[PDB]
Amino acid sequence: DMIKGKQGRFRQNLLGKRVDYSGRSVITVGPYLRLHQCGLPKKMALELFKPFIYGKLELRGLATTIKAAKKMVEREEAVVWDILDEVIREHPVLLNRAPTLHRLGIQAFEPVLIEGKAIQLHPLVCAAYNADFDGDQMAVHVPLTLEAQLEARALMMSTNNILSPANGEPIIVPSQDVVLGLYYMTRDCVNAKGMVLTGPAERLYRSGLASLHARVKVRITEYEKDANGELVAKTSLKDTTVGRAILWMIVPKGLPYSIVNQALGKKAISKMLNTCYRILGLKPTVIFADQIMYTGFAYAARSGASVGIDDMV
Amino acid sequence: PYDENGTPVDIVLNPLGVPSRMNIGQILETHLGMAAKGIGDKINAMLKQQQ
Amino acid sequence: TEFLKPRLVDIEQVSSTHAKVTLEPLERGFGHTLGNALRRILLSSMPGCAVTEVEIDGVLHEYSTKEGVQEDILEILLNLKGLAVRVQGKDEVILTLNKSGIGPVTAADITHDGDVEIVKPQHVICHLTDENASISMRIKVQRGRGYVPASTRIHSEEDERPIGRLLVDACYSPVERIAYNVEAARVEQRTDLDKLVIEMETNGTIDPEEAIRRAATILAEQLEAFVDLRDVRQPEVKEEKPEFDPILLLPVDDLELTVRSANCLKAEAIHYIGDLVQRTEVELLKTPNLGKKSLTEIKDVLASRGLSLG
Amino acid sequence: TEFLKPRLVDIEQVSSTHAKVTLEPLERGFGHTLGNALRRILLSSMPGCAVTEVEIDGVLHEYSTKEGVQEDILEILLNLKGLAVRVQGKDEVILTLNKSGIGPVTAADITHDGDVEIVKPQHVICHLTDENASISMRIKVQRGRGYVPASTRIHSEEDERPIGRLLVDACYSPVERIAYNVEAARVEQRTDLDKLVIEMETNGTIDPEEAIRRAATILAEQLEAFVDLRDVRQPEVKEEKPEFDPILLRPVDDLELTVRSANCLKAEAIHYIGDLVQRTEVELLKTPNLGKKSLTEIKDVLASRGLSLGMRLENW
Amino acid sequence: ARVTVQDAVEKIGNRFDLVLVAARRARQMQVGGKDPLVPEENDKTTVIALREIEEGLINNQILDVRERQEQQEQEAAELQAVTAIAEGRR
Amino acid sequence: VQVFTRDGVEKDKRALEIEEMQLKQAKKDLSEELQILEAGLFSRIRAVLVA
Amino acid sequence: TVKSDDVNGRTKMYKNIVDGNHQMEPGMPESFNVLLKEIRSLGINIELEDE
Amino acid sequence: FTTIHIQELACVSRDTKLGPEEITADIPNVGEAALSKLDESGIVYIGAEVT
Repeated sequence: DMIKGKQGRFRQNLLGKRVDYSGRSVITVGPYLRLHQCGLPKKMALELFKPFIYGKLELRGLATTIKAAKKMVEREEAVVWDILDEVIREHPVLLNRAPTLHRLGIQAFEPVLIEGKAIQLHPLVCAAYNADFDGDQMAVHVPLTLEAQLEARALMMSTNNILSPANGEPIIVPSQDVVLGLYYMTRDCVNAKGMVLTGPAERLYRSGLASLHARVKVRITEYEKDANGELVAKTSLKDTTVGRAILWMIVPKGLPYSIVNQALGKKAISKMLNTCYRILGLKPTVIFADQIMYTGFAYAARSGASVGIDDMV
Repeated sequence: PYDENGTPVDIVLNPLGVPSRMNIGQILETHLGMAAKGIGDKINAMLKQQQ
Repeated sequence: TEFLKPRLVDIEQVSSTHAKVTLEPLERGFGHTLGNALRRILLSSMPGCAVTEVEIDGVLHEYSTKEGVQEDILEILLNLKGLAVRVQGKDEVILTLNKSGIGPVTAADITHDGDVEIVKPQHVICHLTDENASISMRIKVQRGRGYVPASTRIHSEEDERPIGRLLVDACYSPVERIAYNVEAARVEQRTDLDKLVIEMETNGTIDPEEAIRRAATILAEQLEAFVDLRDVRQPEVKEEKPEFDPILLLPVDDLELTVRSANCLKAEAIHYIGDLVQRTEVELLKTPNLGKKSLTEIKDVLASRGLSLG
Repeated sequence: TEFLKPRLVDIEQVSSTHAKVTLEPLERGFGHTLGNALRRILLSSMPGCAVTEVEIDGVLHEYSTKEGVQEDILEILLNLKGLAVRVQGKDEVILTLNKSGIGPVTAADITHDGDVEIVKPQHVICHLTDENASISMRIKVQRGRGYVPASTRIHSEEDERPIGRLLVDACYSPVERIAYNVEAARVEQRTDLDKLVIEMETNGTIDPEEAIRRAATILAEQLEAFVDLRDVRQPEVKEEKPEFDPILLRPVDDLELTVRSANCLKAEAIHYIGDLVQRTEVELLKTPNLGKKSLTEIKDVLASRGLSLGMRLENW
Repeated sequence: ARVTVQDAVEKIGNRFDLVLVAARRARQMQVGGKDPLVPEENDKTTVIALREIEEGLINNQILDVRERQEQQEQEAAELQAVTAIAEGRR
Repeated sequence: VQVFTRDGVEKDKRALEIEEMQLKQAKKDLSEELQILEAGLFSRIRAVLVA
Repeated sequence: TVKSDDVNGRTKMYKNIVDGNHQMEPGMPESFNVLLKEIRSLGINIELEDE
Repeated sequence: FTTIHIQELACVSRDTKLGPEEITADIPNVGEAALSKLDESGIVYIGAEVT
């Protein structure tokens, strides 16, 4: 019973085992985390980083001894936080959503300090993890060798593993209600507070007569990168909206405006990022995935989409 | 968000999820609760001036 | 008290359209009040100036055409509701826009039918294609400081409007983002206290480094609800904050300055006289804007409170 | 410069603890949101009145009871602590409960012939059972500030309070309840703007038509915050110590000075005159019992050595 | 650069030999402070290790060119007597 | 807060103070109960007399 | 190893911040050292080679 | 939506060759503020806050 069935050393103490510099807590959505990042309570950062503190006070004089330092480290005192930026400012935390039947259930990030007792989770990787917010949990692991931190940024980082290993659509992707915001910005209406109408300026939602469903039209000169690196310039009349036009701020303009001239539900939005990955390069495709997140949150609410007794015709 | 009463809303919960949950009693408790609590809020105002 | 006369010390420009904009110190988290209450003021009743109605040499109806344009006519409805400006005076002014021959249609093709500045040169309108082509229009412009829909103006909406006089809402302010965060104050010892952050962004016409210092004091129009609603000012104090001349910690304002020069200087985080002593006439410029009377000769009255350069 | 600062508007008093001022006309939506600002101030941070400290005629801790009452003390004190009043000189009064003899124990058994308005003269505490039985206490009371429970300092709150000196729930804040409502503008020039309505209800310490500015100041004095743009800050000033020649390496023993000076300069920890040579005279007024005569001895006892006060140095 | 990092793979064409080259810079800083030729922009030692192939130069692979030749231009100076040393093997 | 032991050791000071914390409650309540009881029982005898 | 049963590895790696050279220094996975004697306690002989 | 809980924690003094075992507060220079709250018997007071 140290070997033959489930409980044996092979499965309970070797191929998986209990591990230091680790923890777990309930998942929470973190919409201000940039794609390379994760949020962690100050006293959880203290706990996970004790070897950096009971390990650097004695290396700067910032306490008289490791014994006396009990009064200062458990206190979360000021001298803890130079000692922790010296980590955080370039340190890849690892994160985990067991049972890890697939690669994307484990990834790597970067600390952000917060309140509370939870684990705060960037919305585009919440899809890649299948995060299920019923008070289920995720787990945390600190890498401490220079090598593990080097390979975590190079091999496990969210920005650096974006796609489905089975085919190559993104699963680190514009997620659950983000894509209703993008669909809303790219739907159009009759009467529409603007049945045909245009403007720039978010402040003109406070001028009296605007809508993200108002039906803009504009000639936009538009470009398409070749495999050799040159730019196939183009130009076209369009039949579009204010939200479709705002998306020309966010779109990597080495692919043409005419790709936005549709309705960007989950049925369609992944293929814009996929086309960017096929043609432009990695950084351009990451920025185009990341910046679409906050673009969704600025406008998903303003859609007013609901379920209610006369949404049931 | 805030209501046509000119007054904010204590909680917000995603309806885009609801069609996958296949349940609508949650909408009906919310709407009948708007009558049920609205009676008490109107009573808090009415008990002042009495009329 | 810890309502410590909490001036806008930390602004950080990003280039003639956007600054960080922050307010400090605040009551144990009070950026949560200000960043959502005052941010609604900044979206209610604001200054600037813009296009309101238009009259064009072909658009007698929107389903029309002009063989020589590239918009044909309907894709001209793109930057009108889009062009914005400032204006010295009264709440109605006029331009015309008069492009002849091949080109874009641009600020360099305007004519000033009234009192109108134009801090929007880059707002291209449409195009023309031949050595004998032309287009012309009038444009109505207004400034006010508040909003009404183009077809709910309701009394001033029943005037004589020609078959070609296009109609718009109160477009008078060109801002393109306003954000919101809350983290710790700078205040290097009074540190139980927070700051509001708002990361505003425009299209030029104003940086958030201008569009704050009376644009936010619109709070003087939101206070009848709360601070003596009636006629009954009572004995209770203001209880203050003094730190005195000529201490090495004192702000750059304690050199006596020249309009928003004070804002755009302290935005470099050179908020205080103590390090301005480094800024000799060899590497002085690192700052935002700060372009003229400020920059010119104040360097000798700097030596009259008593500082120096070399 | 085109401020509006409006005044004068409305009155609807109902009963001392509730009145109902309202506001019209308002610009195009102002009444729909503004009533959420004071929802912080009129809870968290307000001055008003509360009980601060208590000392009792046979009860060392509130977690207990007294052999002669007909009710029991922790869940009594939970109701006693709400007794908050008004005060008309300096901020504090140490009131007394003066009670003996059969029957109820009340706000009418308390000292009230002075600078104090006990607006709660109908509060009740407990009973007594014989014509010679007692319940009595000192009761510190202030106008104070905040919503402070009896544990808020959270350490140095083990503190040595002489066993029976109760610290108390100093919840000075005279409101928690505040809210608002809205109409369309109804001033008979119009039917075409908005209108604010208030539903403040209080601790009974004041009425909504009695006073207000400090209760709106974390919203009014949040305006200078955006203009008049000069600010506020503090420094670092010392060096890391110490080497030869031993002119600075000396305690106060070397000075030939008096004993109360040698007790309070010992409390002020100045065990090297190497820093008494450079600490500012105003910066010796930083511990008590160190006043106008001891502060004056310093001015020549340092000079008597062949030294001086006022001698900062670039290395120590 | 901390702000996204796979571009250092597409810069070369493979991904783990990458980490061996990065480690070849990394240990020579973390256990030797060896001279840089670009700044850090706060990409602390974990990512200064990657900077070396965001550029492609400053591990010892170009000290193998530089400092190893400062020896050999004495061998060129001195070649006039390196003959007598190489003759003096016989 | 509590302390317990093999019974021949009568209980420790921190339990012996808590004995008088619990005794206070019953010492008071039984002094109310005896009055509450006879104020009923003798009120029945009093009623039979009032008849 | 350095976050689990290897006492040698984890006790060095914790302190390898004081070396400044935050590196691995493992010694032996003790859960495999255990297994190499549990296998011998059943009766199976097991040992090692070099390369 | 603040909730309130009641939970329990305990300790022992074993049968030694004499019979008792020690219970007091002496933990010098290890966390002194986390000691300030105790009985002669090394136990917190009923009514004190702890965290």
